[PDB]
Amino acid sequence: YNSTFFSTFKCYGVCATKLNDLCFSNVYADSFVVKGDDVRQIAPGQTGVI
Amino acid sequence: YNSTFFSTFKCYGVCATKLNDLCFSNVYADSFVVKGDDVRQIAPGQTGVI
Ligand SMILES: CCCCC/C=C\C/C=C\CCCCCCCC(=O)O
Ligand SMILES: CCCCC/C=C\C/C=C\CCCCCCCC(=O)O
Ligand SMILES: *[C@@H]1O[C@H](CO)[C@@H](O)[C@H](O)[C@H]1NC(C)=O
Ligand SMILES: *[C@@H]1O[C@H](CO)[C@@H](O)[C@H](O)[C@H]1NC(C)=O
Repeated sequence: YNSTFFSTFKCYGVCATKLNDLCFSNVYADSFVVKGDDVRQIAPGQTGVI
Repeated sequence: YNSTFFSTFKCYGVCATKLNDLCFSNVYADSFVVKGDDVRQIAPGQTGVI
């Protein structure tokens, strides 16, 4: 909360206000770099080049 | 996919992933120019000058 600030943060299947009260089973992190217009394509139902 | 890139692309009444599987009846294209803050008003159920 003092260092890193996110322009997009969106959660699917779970309320964002309850992430502090849960425990998670199989956690994986995928990393990549896109341009600014292509961030809207990282979503469950989407079309486009990405 | 090599030339034109869209800042917004949103579809209503259909999932975007199925546009390659369908065939469309009465296609019309409406063209105009707005400013950056007025793009959010091209949606059903909006208020604003546009
Ligand atoms: C020029 C008129 C085309 C009429 C097509 C009619 C129905 C098909 C609907 C949508 C597909 C074409 C729209 C462009 C979508 C760009 C997708 C992308 O690149 O991210
Ligand atoms: C200080 C006045 C308080 C008014 C609140 C009273 C009722 C609320 C109903 C509508 C408020 C709309 C606020 C302006 C919206 C601008 C719409 C636009 O142009 O895109
Ligand atoms: C948060 O960042 C500032 C930046 O210098 C730092 O001084 C502060 O100690 C940090 N907070 C904590 C709890 O470490
Ligand atoms: C896409 O655009 C580039 C731009 O130089 C071009 O070289 C390439 O041939 C285009 N793709 C196709 C399939 O024509």
